[PDB]
Amino acid sequence: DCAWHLGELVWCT
Amino acid sequence: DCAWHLGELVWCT
Amino acid sequence: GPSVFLFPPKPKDTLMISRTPEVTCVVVDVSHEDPEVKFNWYVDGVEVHNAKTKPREEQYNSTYRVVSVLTVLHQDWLNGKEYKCKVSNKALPAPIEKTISKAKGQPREPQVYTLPPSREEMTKNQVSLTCLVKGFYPSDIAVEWESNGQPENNYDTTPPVLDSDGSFFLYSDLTVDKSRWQQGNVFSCSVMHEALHNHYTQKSLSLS
Amino acid sequence: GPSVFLFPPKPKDTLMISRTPEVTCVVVDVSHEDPEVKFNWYVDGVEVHNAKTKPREEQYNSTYRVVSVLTVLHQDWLNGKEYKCKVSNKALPAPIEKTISKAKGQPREPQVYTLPPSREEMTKNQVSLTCLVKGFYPSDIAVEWESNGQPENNYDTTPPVLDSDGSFFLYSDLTVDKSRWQQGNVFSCSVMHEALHNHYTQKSLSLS
Repeated sequence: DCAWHLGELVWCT
Repeated sequence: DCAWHLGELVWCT
Repeated sequence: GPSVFLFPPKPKDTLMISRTPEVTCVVVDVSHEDPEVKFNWYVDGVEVHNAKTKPREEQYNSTYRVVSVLTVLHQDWLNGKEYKCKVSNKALPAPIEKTISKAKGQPREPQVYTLPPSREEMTKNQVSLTCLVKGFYPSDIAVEWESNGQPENNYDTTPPVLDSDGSFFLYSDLTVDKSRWQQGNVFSCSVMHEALHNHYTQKSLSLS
Repeated sequence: GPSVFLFPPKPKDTLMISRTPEVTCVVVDVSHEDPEVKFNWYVDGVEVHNAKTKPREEQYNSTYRVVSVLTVLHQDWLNGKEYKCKVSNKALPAPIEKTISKAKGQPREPQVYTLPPSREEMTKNQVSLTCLVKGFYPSDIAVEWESNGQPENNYDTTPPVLDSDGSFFLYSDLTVDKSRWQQGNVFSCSVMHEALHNHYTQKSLSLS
């Protein structure tokens, strides 16, 4: 799963 | 002597 | 359950004798059912009574926020006196105690340097001016910008970064219209730090 | 004489895999007479060669500013690798060495709490929303605000304050028009910290 900030990729696990 | 910041008193010695 | 924050006073407030510094004790997640919060204040273990009690305010989940603000004396804080907020609430196993004071250690004064706009910066409609600060301790500092005795608010300052020798550093960027710079107006970054003579110094820069 | 700053990368840059973090080595007060500056970079004592060399720029007193920027890998920084800039100039007795790396210590995740406008706050044309953050380590953190997948830039965040247990805390205030809050729009403070799952969490608040 991935975190997104304002349509921009933060980080994945 | 005193220091002033934008017409406001900072500190005196 | 109920959660406590104890905030130190703004560095500008403690360094400017005309301002009134204050420590703020914030309690959040106070239940509707057990809403009473009792604050006790202590300056170096000695209880004081002048604290102000703000009225509660609604929060998310049938909770309240409650705040209590205590005025401190400039010299007390600067001398390293310890401030304690004791929070008591019926839903609390024991009372909660938070402790704040100025960092201990030999005060070191900041070294300030200014950076005029680069050649590229000068092609834009808005130029940025930079102020580099290092060597200071403790990390408590205030950086603001002025021109012609008027505040300049279009700036951003980085949090102080710990240096390997124990002191701190940062930078600050002010953005102004190029026309104002072209005109010849002087711009200054004003630095307030405990270890400065009279807590104040200023570097300036203008078009060459 | 010539003075050196080594800045760490923006916390947002190191925590967002789509951004490119960089350490910046700034040399100021480089004389017109001896203007050449030679940069050497080392990652954990091992020299690297990909650093970018910006052209010099005019400064105050017949001086130049010279800058050199090195891209770092997210995981290198996060793993605690030490970055070193070595600055050599003819006017320097010896070369100057600066060392930066992420603080060592057990990462602790931030606890975030939001504060809706007070009763008084609601009488103004502009209301402020607050986001309280505590318990985090190291102090490197990014706090921004959004509504409806769009950035909200009218905010101010305090530098992290050292807590007595070794962790850090801060608060952030966003100011928005009251009409936007009245309308029902959700507002969020987004917190990016190394010790968060996927480096990201978000608290929201809207009119009740």
